[PDB]
Amino acid sequence: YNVGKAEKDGEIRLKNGVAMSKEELTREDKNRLRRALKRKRSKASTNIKL
Amino acid sequence: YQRFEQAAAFGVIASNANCVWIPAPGQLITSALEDVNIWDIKTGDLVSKLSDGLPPGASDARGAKPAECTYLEAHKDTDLLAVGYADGVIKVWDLMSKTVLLNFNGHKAAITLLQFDGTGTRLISGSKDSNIIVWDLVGEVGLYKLRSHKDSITGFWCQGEDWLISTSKDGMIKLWDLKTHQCIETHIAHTGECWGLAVKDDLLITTGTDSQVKIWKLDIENDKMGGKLTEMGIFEKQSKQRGLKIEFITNSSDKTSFFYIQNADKTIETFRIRKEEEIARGLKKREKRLKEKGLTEEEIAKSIKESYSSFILHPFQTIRSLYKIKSASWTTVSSSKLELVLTTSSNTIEYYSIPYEKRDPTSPAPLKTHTIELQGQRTDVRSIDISDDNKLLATASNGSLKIWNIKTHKCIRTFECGYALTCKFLPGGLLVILGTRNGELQLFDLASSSLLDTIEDAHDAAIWSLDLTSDGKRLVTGSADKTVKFWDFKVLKLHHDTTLELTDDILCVRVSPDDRYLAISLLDNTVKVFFLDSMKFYLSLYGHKLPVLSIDISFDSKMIITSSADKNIKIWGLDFGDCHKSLFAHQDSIMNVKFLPQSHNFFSCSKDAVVKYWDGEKFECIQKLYAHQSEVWALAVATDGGFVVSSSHDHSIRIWEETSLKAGERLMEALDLGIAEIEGLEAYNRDMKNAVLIAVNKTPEQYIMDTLLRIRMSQLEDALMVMPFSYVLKFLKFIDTVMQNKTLLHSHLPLICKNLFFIIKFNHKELVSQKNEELKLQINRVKTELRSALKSTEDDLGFNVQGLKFVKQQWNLRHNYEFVDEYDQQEKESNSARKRVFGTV
Amino acid sequence: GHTNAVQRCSFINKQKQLISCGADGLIKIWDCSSGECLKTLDGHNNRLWALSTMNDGDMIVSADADGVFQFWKDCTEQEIEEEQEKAKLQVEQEQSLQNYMSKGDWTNAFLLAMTLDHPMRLFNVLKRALGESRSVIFNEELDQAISILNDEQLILLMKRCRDWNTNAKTHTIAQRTIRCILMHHNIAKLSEIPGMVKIVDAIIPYTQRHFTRVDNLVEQSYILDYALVEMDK
Repeated sequence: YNVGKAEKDGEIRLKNGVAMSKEELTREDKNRLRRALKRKRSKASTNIKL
Repeated sequence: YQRFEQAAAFGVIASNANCVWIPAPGQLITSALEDVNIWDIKTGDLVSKLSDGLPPGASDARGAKPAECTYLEAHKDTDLLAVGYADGVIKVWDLMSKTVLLNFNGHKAAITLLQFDGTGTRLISGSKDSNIIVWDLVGEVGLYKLRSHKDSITGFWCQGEDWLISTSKDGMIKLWDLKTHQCIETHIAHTGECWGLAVKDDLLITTGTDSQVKIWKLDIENDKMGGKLTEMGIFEKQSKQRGLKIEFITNSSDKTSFFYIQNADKTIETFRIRKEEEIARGLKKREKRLKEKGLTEEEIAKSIKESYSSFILHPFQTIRSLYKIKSASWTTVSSSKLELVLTTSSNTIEYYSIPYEKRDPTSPAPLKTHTIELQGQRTDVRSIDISDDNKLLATASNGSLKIWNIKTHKCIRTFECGYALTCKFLPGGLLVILGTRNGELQLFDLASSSLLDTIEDAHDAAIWSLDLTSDGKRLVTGSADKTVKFWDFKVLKLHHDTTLELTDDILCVRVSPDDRYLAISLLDNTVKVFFLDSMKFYLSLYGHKLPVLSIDISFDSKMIITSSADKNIKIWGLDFGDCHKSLFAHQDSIMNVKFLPQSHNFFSCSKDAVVKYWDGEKFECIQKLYAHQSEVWALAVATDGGFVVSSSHDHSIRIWEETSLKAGERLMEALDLGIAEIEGLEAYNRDMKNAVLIAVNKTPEQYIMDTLLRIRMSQLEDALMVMPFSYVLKFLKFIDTVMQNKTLLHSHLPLICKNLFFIIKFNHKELVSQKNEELKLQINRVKTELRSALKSTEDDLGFNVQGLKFVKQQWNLRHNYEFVDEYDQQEKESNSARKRVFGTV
Repeated sequence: GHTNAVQRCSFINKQKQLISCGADGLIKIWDCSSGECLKTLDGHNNRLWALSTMNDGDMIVSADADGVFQFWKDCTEQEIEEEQEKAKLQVEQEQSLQNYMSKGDWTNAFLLAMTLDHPMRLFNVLKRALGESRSVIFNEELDQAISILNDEQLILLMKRCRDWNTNAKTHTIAQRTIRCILMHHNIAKLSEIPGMVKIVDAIIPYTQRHFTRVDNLVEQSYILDYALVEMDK
């Protein structure tokens, strides 16, 4: 068993086993997780005048 | 080159913000883009104008458009005005000194609401960024931030130090505890956005997008985990549009309460709160009526609950205005009459007085007592012109013409006209001529203050452009009817002379200063040049992607500029029609370009709200003028060239005048601080029978433990070796202290084990040599409780693995098929068994 | 957008929308202003020759060539009302959950996190409830709450325990929750819950690793004994 992508769309799950639902996350955390997602992927006549 | 600066700005009465009334009908405070205007309602004249400084166009001036005022709030007792701007800046203004006192910057978006506390020492600010920040005036700092809402704060209510209620555009009503900085309750005010919030005693009213208006009782002290806000009932206002603002005013003599619901349309709806005796009288009466109808008591009770709202509120009167309403505020409350003041979107102030007696008002409609309308134009100015003397400025707008004294900035005369498009002064500065969109030509005399002649059929369509010859005896008018008509001035009336019919719609006509060239723009993206005396075709300038909107010819009739909707300014030589240069000047459509007289330098204005100064010879941008908030529609240059006048969509006429420790080293410091405290408290305890820690708000054991966690594991073993032995005894006292606190011990049990065992192993020889009896007891205590914690974790792991194995085993007996033959069983187990794939070399 | 010929067309919602029936058997609801397919209804398997609407299309009747009627009723406002009520309840649950966490009422906050399915908050409830326990398994009130859990909740909780068990920094919270479940539930019932076994299969290998560790930590702790005996000399 390898902890992988969350089965539920609203849920976010990480390799360390930490799971967060999108509802509970604050906005600053959502942006932080989104940025972390980016880096991981990158490694891998009338009208006119008037 | 010389610098252009904003010499004056006028023509704005009420911009996009709220209105603040101050008693002496009294004066009114209203926003004018970046400045604030104080008006005397009785006289209608501007009492004073608040300008921070830094006039646009100066070298020290910023390179972006000024932030407009969004919300005004004044504390009457202290005579302080708080002004919120679109960029998220709060400035505290001294009314008497007319100067800025404080400057708060804590918001990333426009400020939506400002409210002084009762004592006037703290200011609460809500902004479009969804944050509420409470500021300290005497402290000049932001105390704390409330960050639960997920959209613009539409309104909030805080009359008490202890609680705050806030409303936001996400449709949520939230109760805050100012002493804890947290949200206690959350309810959905409306299905969509929630825009209004007014609270009187327990009564609370909020407005959504639709006509539904909710009533909530505010039981602050309920403290049940809920119910502080509970829904009472719903009443429908007549206006189907959203409700923006709600405000309460109480009559001291009669204790009567009234409130309005400022809609997005031209309607303000006023409501009266029924007294308790009126409610009880009404409740009994309707019970008699409904009982007479034969309904059951349970139905009567439910109907009373359904009709709950009707008992408290009474539709009092509706105020209807000609223009859309922007903001409103109660002015005075009395038994005789009720008065309101409002600001429209069309840049005017209206004062409404309501005489009333008992339940209902005396008159069917409110009495409009005062209006401030002279110093502004309702519609955007489409064209401007300056008299030859450079004293009188004519501004033509849809439905009205107003003329201003450039020195006093005051309107002199106002003329009612059609949808005016173009305006120019005739020679002598005594007459004005207009081309309306209805094809009409209107001529005005300033002395008579009356319209002399109207030519109804001057053109079959809009007269987009109009120009005069230098002699002033001839007029050239271009229209959308695809014709140019020449008119003569004979003693004063206009006689049509000649018609020149073109293939497409006409957008601009310009006559050269020497009257030799007539340049005309067409909707097919071409500019044709003709010879005025003979009307012989000369040139067809080509290369604009979108239709040319303005044309202007140099003073020497040599160079001609064309500005088009494709954001390009193209400069041409009239000798041959060759294009000298095409400038990508503005970010939006360029509406007008004018030459500076006796020079080739020219100005340009566009829809991006920027007026740019160019060099007609070097073809470079000299100066960028950021003062307007929206599209700049018209531009005019003085005959002397001293100043330039620009009018924008913001109803503003602006006159521009020419003027470290490493891992291990940190840990040793942590041990010194923590164990000095532990030793001190112990010694203090024995007898009876610091700044760093208090600042961080942690116990000595926690402080040392946190420092251990920050050390990376790759550095930890090297960090521990660097410590002298004297600190190892200190470390061994720290771990002993941790053992009593069982919560910390199990929280970081593996970490504590790894560090302890490494310390003992590394300097085991010195540790055993020491003959300290106290040390021997510490290790004994550290050992025993360390074992129990480790055994406690181990027993749970052992218990579960045996239990979970049993759970797996029992399911197999019930739901696992069994082959008696071993060979058949082996084939099944291979198939059922999990399989994994690996790369192999 | 129709795969086959369109045989019926009728406006609904006044000017706003248009419904069309095709020989393919699909009913498509379009937007007149934008000319785009908003919704597709598939209740037939043959061509449709009849399409009747009443009350501006609030109820739509279509017949198959085979002889099947599909009586469609508009439910946009009904669905919206359900979502509004669900959102209203969800908001109150979130606020109540936050209040309990601040006050530390873990026995209540545990239930809300299970219903709201907030794994991080659920972990914090159990972690800091366990911390108070250090000072039967968790406490009297919260132990009872775990016992009452139904089959669906047990599967959800055990899934979190499986994930938590993988990490050595968070296995301790997982084992005690598993310990609480085994002592307060009928083990006969736990086996028959569908899918509980595969969750159990993943837990055991990680549990043995954690048991191999910790035991070695116990062995290492006897260096203190060897230290004490040397001192006594």
